[PDB]
Amino acid sequence: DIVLNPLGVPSRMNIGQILETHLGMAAKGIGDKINAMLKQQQEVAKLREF
Amino acid sequence: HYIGDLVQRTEVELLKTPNLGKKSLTEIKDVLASRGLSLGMRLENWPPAS
Amino acid sequence: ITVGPYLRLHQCGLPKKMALELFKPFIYGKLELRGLATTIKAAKKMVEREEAVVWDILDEVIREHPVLLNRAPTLHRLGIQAFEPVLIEGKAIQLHPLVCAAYNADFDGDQMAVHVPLTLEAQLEARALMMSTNNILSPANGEPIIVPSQDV
Amino acid sequence: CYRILGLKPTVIFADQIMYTGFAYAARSGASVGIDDMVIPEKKHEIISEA
Amino acid sequence: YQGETTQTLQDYLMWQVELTPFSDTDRAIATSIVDAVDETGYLTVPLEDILESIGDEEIDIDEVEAVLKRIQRFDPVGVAAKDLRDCLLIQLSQFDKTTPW
Amino acid sequence: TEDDCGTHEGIMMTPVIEGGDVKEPLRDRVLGRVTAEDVLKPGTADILVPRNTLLHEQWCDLLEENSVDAVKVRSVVSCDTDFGVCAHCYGRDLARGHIINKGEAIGVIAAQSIGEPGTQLTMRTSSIQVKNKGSIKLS
Amino acid sequence: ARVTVQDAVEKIGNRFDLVLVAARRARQMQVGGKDPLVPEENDKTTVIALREIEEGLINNQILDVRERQEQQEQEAAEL
Amino acid sequence: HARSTGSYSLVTQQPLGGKAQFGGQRFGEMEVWALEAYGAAYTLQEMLTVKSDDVNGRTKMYKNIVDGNHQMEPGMPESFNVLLKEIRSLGINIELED
Amino acid sequence: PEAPHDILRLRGVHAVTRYIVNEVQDVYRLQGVKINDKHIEVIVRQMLRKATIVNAGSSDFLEGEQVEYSRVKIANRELEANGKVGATYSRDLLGITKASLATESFISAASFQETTRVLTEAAVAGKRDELRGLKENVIVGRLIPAGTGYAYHQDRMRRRA
Amino acid sequence: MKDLLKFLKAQTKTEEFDAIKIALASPDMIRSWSFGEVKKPETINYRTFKP
Amino acid sequence: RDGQEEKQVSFNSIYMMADSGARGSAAQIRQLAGMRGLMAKPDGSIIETPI
DNA sequence: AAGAGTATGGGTG
Ligand SMILES: [Mg+2]
Ligand SMILES: [Zn+2]
Repeated sequence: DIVLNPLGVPSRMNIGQILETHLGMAAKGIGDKINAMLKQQQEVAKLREF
Repeated sequence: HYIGDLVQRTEVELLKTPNLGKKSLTEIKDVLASRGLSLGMRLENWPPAS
Repeated sequence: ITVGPYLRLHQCGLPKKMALELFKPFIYGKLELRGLATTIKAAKKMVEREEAVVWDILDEVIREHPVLLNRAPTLHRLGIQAFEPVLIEGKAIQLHPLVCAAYNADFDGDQMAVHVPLTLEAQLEARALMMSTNNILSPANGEPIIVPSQDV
Repeated sequence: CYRILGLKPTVIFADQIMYTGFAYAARSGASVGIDDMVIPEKKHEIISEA
Repeated sequence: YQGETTQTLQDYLMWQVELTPFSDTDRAIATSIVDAVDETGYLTVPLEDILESIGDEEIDIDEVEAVLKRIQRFDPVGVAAKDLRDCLLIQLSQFDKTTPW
Repeated sequence: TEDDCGTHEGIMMTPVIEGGDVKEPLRDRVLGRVTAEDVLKPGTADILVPRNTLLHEQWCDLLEENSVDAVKVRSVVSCDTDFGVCAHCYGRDLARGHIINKGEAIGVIAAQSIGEPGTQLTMRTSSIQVKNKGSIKLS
Repeated sequence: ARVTVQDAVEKIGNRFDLVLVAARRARQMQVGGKDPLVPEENDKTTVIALREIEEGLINNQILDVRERQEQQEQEAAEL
Repeated sequence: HARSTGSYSLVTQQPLGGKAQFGGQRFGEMEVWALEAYGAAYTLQEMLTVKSDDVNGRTKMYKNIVDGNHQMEPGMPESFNVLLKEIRSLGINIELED
Repeated sequence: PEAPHDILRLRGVHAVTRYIVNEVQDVYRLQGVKINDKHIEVIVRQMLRKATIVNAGSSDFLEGEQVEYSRVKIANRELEANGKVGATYSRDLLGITKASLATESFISAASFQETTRVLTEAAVAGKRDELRGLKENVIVGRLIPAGTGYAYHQDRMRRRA
Repeated sequence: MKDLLKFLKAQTKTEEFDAIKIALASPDMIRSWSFGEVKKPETINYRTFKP
Repeated sequence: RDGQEEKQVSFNSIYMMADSGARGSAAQIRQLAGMRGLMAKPDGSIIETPI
């Protein structure tokens, strides 16, 4: 969706955005797993286990 | 022969033309003013390619 | 101001909504000159309606006519420079990347002002004295001021 | 270039330099990640000695 | 404190007079005519008063008539009319002949 | 407001050296200025650069090839022109590269040049050891 | 002219004098009814004047000579 | 925001300020210094008289631009006359000479 | 530390110029700022504008009055051609704030100084402003005597005499 | 002025000057400046809305 | 090319940005990947325990 | 009887 310049990170020393980007990637991955499990109707037991 | 030819001519040129007094020039100005026109207008690319 | 990466050093990007208001009497004269309008009120109404021919007229009247871009605070004479406009869509001014260092400008909220020279002397002064293609060296020390930076 | 050849070639050269730099910076794919900030392995030993 | 300038009917009329190809005599006549226009758009004096106010005897009444006819086609149409009939006829003369009635 | 006042005065430019570190070479202090005296070769009395020469890159290269030490140049302080200065006491126009023209508002340029970098300055708060091999002079 | 004016500056020798001469020639072309000495290619009068100056066809002395010759011709025709 | 012409102050006869008033941009002292450092005298004079407070110059410039004749006829700014009147109101005789 | 006034009085103009230039460049080099030495020199030249007469000589100057250096040098070079003797003097060093307060134009002074004091003193003295500077011509909307306007001021000057 | 053309041409003239003079003003100079004497502190009638 | 091992200049993104002069300096990289160091009290005196 | 030092007021930001 967005393209940001990596040249603005090192001199500003605001490293929180990189960690936030990584953690948001991980959260979206978990959400994608759940969505794929929901699309193909699976048992409630597998959903609650994951 | 056309209004575009007439409006490009100035008052001085009409006055210097033979057989044209001040009364006829005033009449021409009056009839042009009746249609919202005047003497002394400038046009580019005339005659209009016809 | 936004960044124009495609521009040449002597060019700037001007919105046409601004340019229509800035060059209004020039457009009136050009409309009256080629027979589209017979009186001043006809040209005024035609420009108010923003018909399709007024855009051709505007593109014809700004072809070679410099404009002055200025950013505040003006610390040295490089804070005002002359550029040739290119009509663009939108509402933001596009700036050449190589002049920003002279303006001390960045694209995170900065605004710029634009002025139009009127007389022939002003236009020739803008072309011969204030054009960015003439302001290559620094008047303070004689070094180049259009050096590349960052991404380049 | 300015001292040897003059003004106009310098302007053309500057424009070409900007174009080429932008193009190849885009092509490189340079990015910033958390693993780029490499910590030396002797930092804790130096701190302990101090 | 200070206010701002406002454009009246006479200011608009003089702005249109400025950008009209008049001669010096015609421009002076137009200035007098616009001076003799009230806020409803009607002429308040006869053309004899304007001719006397011009101040020279080389000018006839038909030149004043021509200048008045040119002015009456300014915006708004029908301004500087002598009377109601003149204003109505001036407004009608700007309509196309395809009008039904 | 003038081209040449005809003066022969000037100031002596030498490299700025503190201790053993060279803070400023000569070429960075005489580039674009006009010599107020004939430049002589260190070893002889032969003239190297004549009087009233605008020192551009070629002349500076010639100076640094022959190891010229100090150069006398014209300055606006010792200018004979009243109500203004002359072109030769000022020298090169830094923004253009050639000599200055008549009718230039150099005072405004100087004030702007000094004041523009003023935003980068902070407002709020035993033995001589030689390094190279060379002759020793005592003054 | 369209990008840089270095050649015209070298021809005239001064930027201010160049601006003055170019303005005089441009006003001659725009309002005086004169025809350009170079083939105009969708150019404004200022750029045409600059191109004429950089080609060596226009300077202050030439303009003065032309003006004096035109005045002499007008006064001869008046007689 | 942009402006060609518009309304002016009653006293100073200069363009108003602000987008809501359809005003113009301010050309301050530092911009004047920049123009002086360039040596662009005609641009500065045009900015000082026919664009701000030369009442007859504004109209003449507009008419000339519409006619296709890019030439100005500069006059005296009105703010200078206001200053002269204000200084005279203090009991001091200040006048233009010759 | 040595005061610049004593350097000017004992060593001369060149030494104090070198001292001021070197000090300013030392302050600016700590931040890595490149400024040519010309501009500091023109500022110093504007600082060294006055001169104090030490002997009246054949001129009409007083015993110890302080006046413009250009006037003194013009008078001395005029007298020296007539076989007379000029007046000796000593250069003076002032700050920029005090140097700018010695301008000979009350319009220019009132533009940026204390308006009331300047106007009162000018009205008492009955002064007359010739409109020779940039700011004075900016106030009245004329061409500045610099750049493209410079020639315009020359012809006028040669149409007055 | 009788001729309206010259009358209109005469009200758009620019005064010529080359110097500015400043001095003190005598009572006679102040009286020569004025067109009349103000005697009342009222400004607007507020009934006819006239001065 | 022969299967040996050599040492060359790094292609690390932060090092490439700093070495080319595009963005950043040595002190900022030290703050990013090494200790931040000693700080100062508002008066100006150094705090004996660094970050 | 002058001359150096201190307190007060004006101006600037
Ligand atoms: Mg910003
Ligand atoms: Zn000199």
